Amino acid sequence: IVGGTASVRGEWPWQVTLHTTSPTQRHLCGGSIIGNQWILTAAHCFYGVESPKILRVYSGILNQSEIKEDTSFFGVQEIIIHDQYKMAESGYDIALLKLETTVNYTDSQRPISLPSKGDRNVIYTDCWVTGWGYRKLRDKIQNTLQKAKIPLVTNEECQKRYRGHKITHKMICAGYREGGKDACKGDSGGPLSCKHNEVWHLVGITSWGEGCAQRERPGVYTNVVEYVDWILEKTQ
Ligand SMILES: COC1=C(c2cc(Cl)ccc2C#N)CC(=O)N([C@@H](C[C@@H]2CCCCO2)C(=O)Nc2ccc(C(=O)O)cc2)C1
Repeated sequence: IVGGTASVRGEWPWQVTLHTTSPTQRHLCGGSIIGNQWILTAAHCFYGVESPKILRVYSGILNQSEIKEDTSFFGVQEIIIHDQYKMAESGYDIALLKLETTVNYTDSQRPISLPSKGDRNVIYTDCWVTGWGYRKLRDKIQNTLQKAKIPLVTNEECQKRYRGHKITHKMICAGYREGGKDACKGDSGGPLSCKHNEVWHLVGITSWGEGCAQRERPGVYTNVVEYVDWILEKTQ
């Protein structure tokens, strides 16, 4: 996250860190708890991942340095990548992880709602991107989960900034005209969370940008509302 601030324990309880276990153990991607055995994340995360055997999902994490040999995590039973996914910038950048056991909900780990039936035309004005990603394009994964408030931009504006790409209705963009706050490397798969009527909803999944926090270059997110039927079908 560029231009963000440190989060505190319990602030973003749906946020997880997905680790790979081989050839080293490290953060791969963010994700969001959406049900008792379900993480919503980005399909791009699994490039070159041979099987679910090498994944671990850690919930209730503020600092990556909390993760030690005795830290509890969830195994991954199944990776469900959208059938149409090919490349982040071409869309369909969505995946589910089915966990090997159920998450017990606590102050530090809880699900986030999807965008609700009846809210298709809600104007979201309180949206936050979170993650352990870089603070600028050339950096490293951060220890403490970061947050930044980012305004949504229209698809029409977003398409004007990315004339080499097809910005579809299945994407949503967010950024400041003069840049300075954005997702960056290591934030992908995590949430763009928007609060409406004091309820948080998972509006986006951090997907791609051509840079981080550049002027007139909004971040591009998977538009979760356009995948609710897919998510419900896959999760039962
Ligand atoms: C290209 O745009 C991407 C991001 C992005 C998103 C927004 Cl909204 C706005 C701008 C950007 C940008 N830059 C965010 C994002 O995290 N990715 C990802 C893409 C990769 C592809 C392989 C599988 C993991 O994900 C990524 O760069 N992740 C990564 C990189 C390095 C490390 C590390 O040093 O340990 C760990 C994770 C890319």
